[PDB]
Amino acid sequence: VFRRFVEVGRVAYVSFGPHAGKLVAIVDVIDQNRALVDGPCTRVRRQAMPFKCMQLTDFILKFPHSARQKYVRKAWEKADINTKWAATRWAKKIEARERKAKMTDFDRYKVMKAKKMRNRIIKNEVKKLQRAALLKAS
Amino acid sequence: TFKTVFAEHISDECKRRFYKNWHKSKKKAFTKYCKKWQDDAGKRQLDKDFSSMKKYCQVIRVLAHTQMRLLPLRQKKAHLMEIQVNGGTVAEKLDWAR
Amino acid sequence: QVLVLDGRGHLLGRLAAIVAKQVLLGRKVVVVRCEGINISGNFYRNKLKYLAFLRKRMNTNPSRGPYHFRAPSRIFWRTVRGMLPHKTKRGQAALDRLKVFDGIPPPYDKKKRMVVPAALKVVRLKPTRKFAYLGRLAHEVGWKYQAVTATLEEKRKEKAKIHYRKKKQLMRLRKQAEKNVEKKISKFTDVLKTHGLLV
Amino acid sequence: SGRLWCKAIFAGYKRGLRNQREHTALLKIEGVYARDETEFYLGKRCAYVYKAKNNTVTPGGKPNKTRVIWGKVTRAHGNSGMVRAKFRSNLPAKAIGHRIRVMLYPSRI
Amino acid sequence: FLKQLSSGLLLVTGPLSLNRVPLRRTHQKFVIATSTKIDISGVKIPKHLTDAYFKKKKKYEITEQRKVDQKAVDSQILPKIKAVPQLQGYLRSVFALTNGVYPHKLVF
RNA sequence: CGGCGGUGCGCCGCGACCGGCUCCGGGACGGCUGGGAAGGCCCCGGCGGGGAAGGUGGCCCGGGGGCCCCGGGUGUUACAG
RNA sequence: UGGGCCACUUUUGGUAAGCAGAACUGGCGCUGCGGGAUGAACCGAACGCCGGGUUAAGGCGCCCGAUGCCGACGCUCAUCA
RNA sequence: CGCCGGAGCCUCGGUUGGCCUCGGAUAGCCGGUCCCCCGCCGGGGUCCGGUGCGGAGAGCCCUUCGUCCCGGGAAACGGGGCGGCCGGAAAGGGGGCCGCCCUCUCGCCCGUCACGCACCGCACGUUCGUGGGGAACCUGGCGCUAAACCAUUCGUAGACGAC
Ligand SMILES: [Mg+2]
Ligand SMILES: [Mg+2]
Ligand SMILES: [Mg+2]
Ligand SMILES: [Mg+2]
Ligand SMILES: [Mg+2]
Ligand SMILES: [Mg+2]
Ligand SMILES: [Mg+2]
Ligand SMILES: [Mg+2]
Ligand SMILES: [Mg+2]
Ligand SMILES: [Mg+2]
Repeated sequence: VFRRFVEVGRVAYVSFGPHAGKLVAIVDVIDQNRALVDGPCTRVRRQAMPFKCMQLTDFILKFPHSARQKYVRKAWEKADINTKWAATRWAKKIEARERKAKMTDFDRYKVMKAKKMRNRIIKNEVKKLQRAALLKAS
Repeated sequence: TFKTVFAEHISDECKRRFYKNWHKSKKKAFTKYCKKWQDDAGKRQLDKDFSSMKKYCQVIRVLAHTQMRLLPLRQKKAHLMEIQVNGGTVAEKLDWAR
Repeated sequence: QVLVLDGRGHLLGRLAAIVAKQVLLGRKVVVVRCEGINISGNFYRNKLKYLAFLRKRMNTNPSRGPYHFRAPSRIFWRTVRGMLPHKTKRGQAALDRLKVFDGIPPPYDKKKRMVVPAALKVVRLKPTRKFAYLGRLAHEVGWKYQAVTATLEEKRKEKAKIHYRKKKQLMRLRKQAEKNVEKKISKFTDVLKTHGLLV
Repeated sequence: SGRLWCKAIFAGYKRGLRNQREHTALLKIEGVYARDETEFYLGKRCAYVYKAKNNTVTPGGKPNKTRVIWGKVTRAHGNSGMVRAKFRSNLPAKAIGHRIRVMLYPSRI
Repeated sequence: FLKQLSSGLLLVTGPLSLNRVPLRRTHQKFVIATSTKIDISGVKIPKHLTDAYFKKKKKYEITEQRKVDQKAVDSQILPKIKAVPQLQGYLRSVFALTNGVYPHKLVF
């Protein structure tokens, strides 16, 4: 059973291609494997874009199937898609990946030193929990 | 083959099988193996071996040799073969064999 | 360093090509569960292909002609051999560093197995197309250890299920421990969340 | 107190299907699988390290069994991440599929 | 890094109390420049130290002139890097390559 | 353990700048066309007059419910275009 | 030297032939080289001994250099593809 | 001659951190809860969470300059070195646990104090590794003193070997 559908108004995430990592909205369906998309508030012109480079999200904003740039923009700003996407765990994971890639040598040394102690402490408390469970089960 | 267990006493008839020249030998086959039966730790290990065979093996074959002292033939070296044991569970097959 | 690949769900030729290339490059590769390898096309087609291969035989002296191995592991090995330049020292060394098994022997039952998504049936074949199972094909051609391997594999599966349940309990306990000591370890959780190692 | 050299495999010689040019070598560096990703390694010098029977002198040490043929990464090859290397002596054919050390110090970062 | 000499060789100091690297010359090519800076502009390097100073003369003994020059420079530089947390430990550690760590993917 | 002029190093190496030949990369400037086509913003840019459906509300019927959603009917911007 | 043979188009005898006979041009013979797995005449291109670059015809799952492109659009299931 | 127990020599090369495991579906999966139902904790029912997999291999673990002073943080049940308990047969596991005789408040993270051939810009540096194989030097302990072939005989065998 399916939960995401390709209908007029659903916003989508561009996985690869020129406008990768930007959100577009389905404006009209051209054919089996081509869609008309438009990002008014996110630096994407109106263009045909294949379905293979997109991937749907759980957001739908309403406009007519042939509406204009102004109307798509006002629907976007009314829906607050930028803030909602920023809140989304999907975008949180994306930006965490970006930050980890951007991490430098000094940051790598800091992270190594910190996680050394974090793992040490958590392992000690795990041993404590194991001993508690064993004694209450014996 | 998973494991092989022999009897404590084996007659010279079957001992002849293990030598190509019985006249020149010292007849030392199984002379150090036979002690596994008369010692406490040895027979404990033997019972452990029997338990392992009981819990692991699938087919049990028994080793038996003919008695060639009851025959008019010239040769005195016994013929030793493996005879399979067919029956119920492996545990009772091994118990019957032992 | 040894590349261990789970053969269940993989396509024969595509997995074999990648294995041959890696082995030529110099890795030691072990392919495991060769009875689970699939082949595109329906079973009747595949078994007539193998029966024609079986019919190929040296008229003058069959004991010197082609050897038609029936084990699925040997079938996979022969495919890789055909993709390798096996008449040279380089090809023979490659074949030597390749190792192929049926089922999962217990040097490798306790090791994580890799997969090759470029050679998976679910990725390469259309869902409406047919396929065949190499274990069934080998059994119908003359392989004689289909049931033995199945019983040993279900034993392995039960032991692995017990281990996985234990591991699940253990790491749930670890998560509870981190929730317990979060007050103490916040000073490092924050510096990991500011560099993307967390969440 | 660790590794300061990247891992590469001497795949083979510059060749067609039926002709071999021994003066150029093909290398697989691990982790690089794209022509646009090979740019970091152009100009880096590479070395092949092997052992022999009797000793040879070493810079800053007592003689040992190790010997080295030096090279240099010239330019990329294909689309999958190959590079071309030119060694001051042609690599022996027994080194096919063995480790070639790729250094970092001819750096331009 | 402190300065570039008249022969194009970098003048590296290193803290002796940190990693036992003395006032030394290095070549610009055989180094990696990490993205970590120190506000060193408020530090004065003695003029007399140059390529003629650092060039090999001819068993090697460390001169008192070298020791006092190093003491002055190192005493000037240490407090400025003590102001950056964990920087002394980072300088004291040693860089190395481990499994799966790819130089062309990591931002230095 | 001299300065210069010329010749070279016992072997193994390194660097720098110059010139020649190549393969790439990063910037910025300008010309022409339908003296680009579309597009952006100015309340659909404003003022009037039309069109129809891949028909928005509205109204009618029905069902899935708890006022929303879905299918069909009519129609000409109304609470979309 | 005065035995020739092969190929695009034209062409005579023959049912036809890797047959037998002509015209034009180019080849092999006298000729290596890259591709057509392999081949006298097919495609590309003709050769002193080498280094760098780039191509032709043909290719880029593995043998085997190169698509390890997040290639585009369709058609096709073959128990003789 | 065989096992446990010291420097070395010759020769053969490679290599330069480990991942210790569910089964699987793909028009569907993963993790908990148990108010519930059967069965020797398991399967299911319910509900709540994630799913471009974050309980993510785009991952995790270890992360090595060293030593010397004092302080904080972490530990206190911890760190290391004896007897028992379990861990395995497809090609058998050097793992955990219990008591232990002793020892340290040293290991890890933040700071303070200086020190080490600072060998004078330069290459194969850094391991797996008491590596595999072959000769002898050697201090001891626990142990053991065979078989095959020929020659002869047999004829259930036989060209000769072989049997
Ligand atoms: Mg070495
Ligand atoms: Mg003539
Ligand atoms: Mg003719
Ligand atoms: Mg002639
Ligand atoms: Mg001519
Ligand atoms: Mg020619
Ligand atoms: Mg052909
Ligand atoms: Mg032509
Ligand atoms: Mg050339
Ligand atoms: Mg080809």
